[PDB]
Amino acid sequence: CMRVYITNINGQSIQSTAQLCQNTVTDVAVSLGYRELGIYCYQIHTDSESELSKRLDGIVAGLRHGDVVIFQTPTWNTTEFDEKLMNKLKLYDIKIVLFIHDVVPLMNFYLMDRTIAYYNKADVVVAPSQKMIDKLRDFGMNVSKTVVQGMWDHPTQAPMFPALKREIHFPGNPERFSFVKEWKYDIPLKVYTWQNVELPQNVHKINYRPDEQLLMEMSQGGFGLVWMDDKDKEYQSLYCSYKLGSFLAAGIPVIVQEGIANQELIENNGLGWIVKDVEEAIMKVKNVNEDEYIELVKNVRSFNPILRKGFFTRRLLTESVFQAIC
Amino acid sequence: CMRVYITNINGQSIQSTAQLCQNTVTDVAVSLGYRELGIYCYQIHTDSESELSKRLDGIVAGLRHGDVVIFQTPTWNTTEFDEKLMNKLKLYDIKIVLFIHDVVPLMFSGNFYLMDRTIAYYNKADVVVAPSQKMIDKLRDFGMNVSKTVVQGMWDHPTQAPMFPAGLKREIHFPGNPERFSFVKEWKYDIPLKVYTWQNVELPQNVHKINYRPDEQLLMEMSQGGFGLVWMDDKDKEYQSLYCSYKLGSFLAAGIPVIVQEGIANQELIENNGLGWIVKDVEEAIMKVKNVNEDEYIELVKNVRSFNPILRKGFFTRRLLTESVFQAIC
Amino acid sequence: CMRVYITNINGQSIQSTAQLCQNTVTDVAVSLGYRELGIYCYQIHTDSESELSKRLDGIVAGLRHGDVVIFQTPTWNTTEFDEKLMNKLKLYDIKIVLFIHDVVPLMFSGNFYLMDRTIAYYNKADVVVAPSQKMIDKLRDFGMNVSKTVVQGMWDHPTQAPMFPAGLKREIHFPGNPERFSFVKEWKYDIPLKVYTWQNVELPQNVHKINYRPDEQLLMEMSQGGFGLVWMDDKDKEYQSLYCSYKLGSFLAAGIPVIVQEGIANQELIENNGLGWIVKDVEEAIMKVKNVNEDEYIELVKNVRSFNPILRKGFFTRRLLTESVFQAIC
Amino acid sequence: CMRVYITNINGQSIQSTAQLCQNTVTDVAVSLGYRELGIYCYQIHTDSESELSKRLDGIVAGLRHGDVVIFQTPTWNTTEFDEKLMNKLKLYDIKIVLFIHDVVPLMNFYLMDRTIAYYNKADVVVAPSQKMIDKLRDFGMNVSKTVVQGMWDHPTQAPMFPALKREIHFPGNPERFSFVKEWKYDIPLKVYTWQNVELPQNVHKINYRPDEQLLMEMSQGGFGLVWMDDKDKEYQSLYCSYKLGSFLAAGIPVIVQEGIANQELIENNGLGWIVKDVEEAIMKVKNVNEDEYIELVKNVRSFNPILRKGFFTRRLLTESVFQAIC
Ligand SMILES: O=c1ccn([C@@H]2O[C@H](COP(=O)(O)OP(=O)(O)O)[C@@H](O)[C@H]2O)c(=O)[nH]1
Ligand SMILES: O=c1ccn([C@@H]2O[C@H](COP(=O)(O)OP(=O)(O)O)[C@@H](O)[C@H]2O)c(=O)[nH]1
Ligand SMILES: O=c1ccn([C@@H]2O[C@H](COP(=O)(O)OP(=O)(O)O)[C@@H](O)[C@H]2O)c(=O)[nH]1
Ligand SMILES: O=c1ccn([C@@H]2O[C@H](COP(=O)(O)OP(=O)(O)O)[C@@H](O)[C@H]2O)c(=O)[nH]1
Ligand SMILES: [Cl-]
Ligand SMILES: [Cl-]
Repeated sequence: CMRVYITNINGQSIQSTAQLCQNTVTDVAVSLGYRELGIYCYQIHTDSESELSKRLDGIVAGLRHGDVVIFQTPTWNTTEFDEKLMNKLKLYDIKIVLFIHDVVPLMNFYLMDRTIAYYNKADVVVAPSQKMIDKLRDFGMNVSKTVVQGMWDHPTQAPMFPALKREIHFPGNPERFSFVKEWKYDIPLKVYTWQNVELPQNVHKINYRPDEQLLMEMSQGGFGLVWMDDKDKEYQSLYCSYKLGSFLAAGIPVIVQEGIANQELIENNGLGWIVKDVEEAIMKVKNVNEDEYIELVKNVRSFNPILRKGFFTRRLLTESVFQAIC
Repeated sequence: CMRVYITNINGQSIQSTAQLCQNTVTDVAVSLGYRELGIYCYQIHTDSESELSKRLDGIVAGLRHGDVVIFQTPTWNTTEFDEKLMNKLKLYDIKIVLFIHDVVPLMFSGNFYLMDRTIAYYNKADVVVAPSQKMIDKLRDFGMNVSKTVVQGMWDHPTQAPMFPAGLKREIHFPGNPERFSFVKEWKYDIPLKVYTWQNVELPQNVHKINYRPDEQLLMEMSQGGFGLVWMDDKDKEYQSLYCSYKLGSFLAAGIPVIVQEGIANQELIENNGLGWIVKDVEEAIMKVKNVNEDEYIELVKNVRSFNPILRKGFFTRRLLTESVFQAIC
Repeated sequence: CMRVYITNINGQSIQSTAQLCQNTVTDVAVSLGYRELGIYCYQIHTDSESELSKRLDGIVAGLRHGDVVIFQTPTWNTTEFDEKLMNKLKLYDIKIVLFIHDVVPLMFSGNFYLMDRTIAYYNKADVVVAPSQKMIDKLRDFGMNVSKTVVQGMWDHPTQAPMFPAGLKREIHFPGNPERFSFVKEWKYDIPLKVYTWQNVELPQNVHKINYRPDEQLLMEMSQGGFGLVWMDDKDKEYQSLYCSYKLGSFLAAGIPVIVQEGIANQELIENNGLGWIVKDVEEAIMKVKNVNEDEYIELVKNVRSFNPILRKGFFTRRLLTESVFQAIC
Repeated sequence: CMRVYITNINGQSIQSTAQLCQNTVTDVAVSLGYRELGIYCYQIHTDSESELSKRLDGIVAGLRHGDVVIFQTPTWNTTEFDEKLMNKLKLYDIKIVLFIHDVVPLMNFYLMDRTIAYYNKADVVVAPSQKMIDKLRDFGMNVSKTVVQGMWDHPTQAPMFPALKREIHFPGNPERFSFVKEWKYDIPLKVYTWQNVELPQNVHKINYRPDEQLLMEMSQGGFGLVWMDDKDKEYQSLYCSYKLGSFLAAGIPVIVQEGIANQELIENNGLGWIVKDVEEAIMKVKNVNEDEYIELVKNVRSFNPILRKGFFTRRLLTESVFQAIC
């Protein structure tokens, strides 16, 4: 009697997006009848080899031959923890779905070989984009069955207010996104962060809050910006942005940089604009009229029940398990 | 706040496979949080037009703009009912998934005149789930223009029925009705054919007529060994290359290998998963059953029971129910 | 193979609390694997008798002997509709749970003549879920003879709305309609009353009229502090000792303490869980709000937010939906 | 955001009824959206104190303050494991429901004090019967909120055949039930066991099989016997018999010894007979006519959807969590 299990981290800061994504996916999994394998984030060097082995035995205690396990990677307990977890799993007669949230060596490059080595033990890989799959294959990943995630969902019941404020929201940490501290354009940029830092003139810093609260606020109008530093441009063209799903779930259109992964989703669903640089974005906002905006808003709100009800996640969770067996 | 609803027939004989299929899908759908729109099977001519309209209003009472509806077709209340239900649904600001269980104009040649009306209501859907890519291509030839399609691939068979060890019994199981499958009435081979049917008729010498039994009992009995035969009459060969067989799923869920004819829709599922034999004709199937050895049979059985959790947990159905709704929203 | 179904109204104004309640229960029921029987709110006089009969046939199309049905009453299609629905259900070999949301003959004195007809259809159920033990005792006085009863106790309020820190604001929240709650139009106290209503009317000097907002927004706003008032007009004092207040659940789910009148049904829930104050009259409530200190308020808020996961996860409802079905089967 | 967790053992023999009951309860819990804390049955003496501590940390890794945990006891890892698990749980700001499957010291009496000590750390206790609650209170249990289980469910889709064979079924191990090896009555007793033992004349031993298979067989008619040895009579008047639920789920009436816990369920629902001794039972079967049997069968099949759909378990799982908070 096959039971599907999914790993899920615990113990990170409430402000950790990594943990938010894993927990949200697990909430959806549980609603599909899948079972959680909880993982606490701690300092692995404090375990002896036998203590770590038995801690892992505690985590996997409920597993049986014939099950399927979805490994949400990474655990953020370091590569050693991820390798040793995958080793335990491979002791069972089960199929393993590797669900990639991040590829840390592409964000520590030297750890790529060890990472690829444990990736290859999986039966199916779910990756953010076809470009990321292709990239991993160039580094030796040879898992034959793959599934593309496409987009993060954003389950929520936040009310959507009627939507054209010529301003831009950016719910991201300025320490990770340096372009923030360099903002110089006259259109307002609202930075939602827990960071105790002062920023440029037209940047209006706002304190970190509940997601639900953010979404109501944003649904009133304007534009959502998805953007990365020059340092991270290579990774941005591979990953799925969590803030993208958040803008769309709020019910407003987005502005994303050309090259961002899965851009055809934005294009084919008319969810906003794909632009070359911030200058072109600032232009689009200053220049867009009301009827154009109304059109974009309608597209976004026609599309976003997928995000708000968790369907990107339901489909990858179902298709990956299916592929693992068939 | 989107809800997903799915239509589901009721009121047919217990032995009706059409209803078994819809009900099984609906049970899976409900486990996914989808809601049932129950439809009773009755004689539509007994309603005045306003009575039919208000009966349908009763069926769709819980629907709201912004929902998604999965219409399992046909309802078996006749094409007229199917058309009128789709009309009622299209009055709502919803997306519609058309889940094809059968296509009436293709099942029988004399009913081909219904094709235009069928295509016309089909074309009102946003997504079409069809048994096979070939069925999709054939429907497009007759004018279906729905841009989003999903291939079902195989019927599931959700169950927890125990599987007994499968012995190599040189016998063939066929839980189908002899009135629909004329080849059973002509069986002339020296391999026993076990026919499970409610039909009160005597059958050829080498056919063992077994009385209709509940699906769970059938599964348990079949799991004990032998082979499952999926086969159609000469009149039905075209549909065979198009449809998904329900008994195919049943054999596999029971844990025994199957025998099917070359050209059957979705045959690569059988090949790629090592689930049985694809044969040219009945004569070839008889030769394989007579000539298979114990090791080869153990292997087939291993492949089937390695594969069948997908069926017993309803994953062909979970994946189509999830993907079609996704595609419907875009 | 038993399925459990539950009726659920549709078609009322978004601001209709009756529909909010039924829908909220149904969402919980669906999470438990129960199936919806949708009912649309309409003008019953527009159906001929055969049309109404067949509309109902549409609503119950999916039902089978051996199911259990939970009838949330009233449908608000009038007593006549409620009686006819119960008649249709009693044609099936099923068990029926009657889930009382309101009792029309008790809400208004002039409608007391409806009591006999109401009791007569109530008596067709196998189990009755009622807001309070007092309501059960009162109904038995008017002839209800159903042997199995379940006490609801409190409305849940399933939600994930964020709770802001609750500041001690010396202000009282009342998300109710001034047309139904005349006391709001007479407010003369120096503590501000925040009234959330779609009603286009000006209100007394110390009443802050706030426009109707979606429940999630209301919850978030109320969580910021103050007190929630549950109160009825003099004409409604008898019903108060009988019913469950929906806004009571809303205040608690928002994470603020409440103020209620002595004698309100199920008042021990408030007392035993330290959720607010039970007062003699409005004057006493004003005195408490003026005189409460920060520490005492922090304590109340701690008690409320310790208790409210039961509400936000819908456990009063899960327990009545589970226990009533159990009792129905015996 | 409160999440309900439930413990569940793994690693016992497929023939272990203890594990069957825990797994069945957990399957129902999962359908209610509760989450499993898997526990593997192993030899505790092989762990050092720190290894056991971290194994337990692995088991409870997903827990958070504000959750509710249902502890199905015992784990069968020995009392030390149960005590130390309860200790871990008490480090969290959670409510604990203790769901008693067995009380091992009443089945090792000397371990009662330690057992009662860890029981008392729970917020709510679910016990098989009010008599068991009263008994535990006489040994010092002072948990204020209690819930009575009443009966084991028996979720199943086994077909029920039409039901009057004057024979008696007993799906129980003769090593535990010695009265089996002493059977001497002329009415057939069918013993379903994996035990490789030969038995008296009118005892027809049958090999252990899938439950689903057993139930179809039994639904054809006759009577189900629930009975205990003289050694176990005191415990029988406290516990919930699993085989009782099995007979009823099959769709035939039962014969139980006077004094068995929760006997009013049998009486009030007309599910069979409560008798003084085997002699009276043998009499009832020999003497019952068809119309009486038809009546009993109808009662049983009117009642058994509760068992077959898991409602005794759904109600205790829901009511205990409710009581834990209110
Ligand atoms: O005040 C805030 C600001 C941020 N966020 C959440 O944090 C996310 C952004 O985190 P991150 O930058 O790490 O996501 P990324 O787009 O890089 O994947 C947003 O989508 C929000 O959902 C929030 O809940 N409250
Ligand atoms: O004794 C029986 C015989 C048949 N069936 C059911 O009927 C199905 C076959 O029906 P049908 O021939 O109409 O299906 P098809 O394979 O043609 O799609 C089997 O798989 C069983 O599920 C059954 O339950 N009991
Ligand atoms: O702006 C508003 C005002 C009211 N309500 C809802 O209406 C309920 C109160 O309705 P009613 O007075 O009819 O309920 P009662 O307490 O009398 O049962 C509140 O709890 C809210 O759920 C709302 O959603 N938004
Ligand atoms: O061949 C068999 C015999 C036993 N059982 C199961 O084992 C249970 C009896 O186990 P046990 O005696 O330990 O239960 P108890 O009544 O003592 O609680 C029965 O109810 C059956 O469900 C089974 O599945 N197959
Ligand atoms: Cl992190
Ligand atoms: Cl044991």
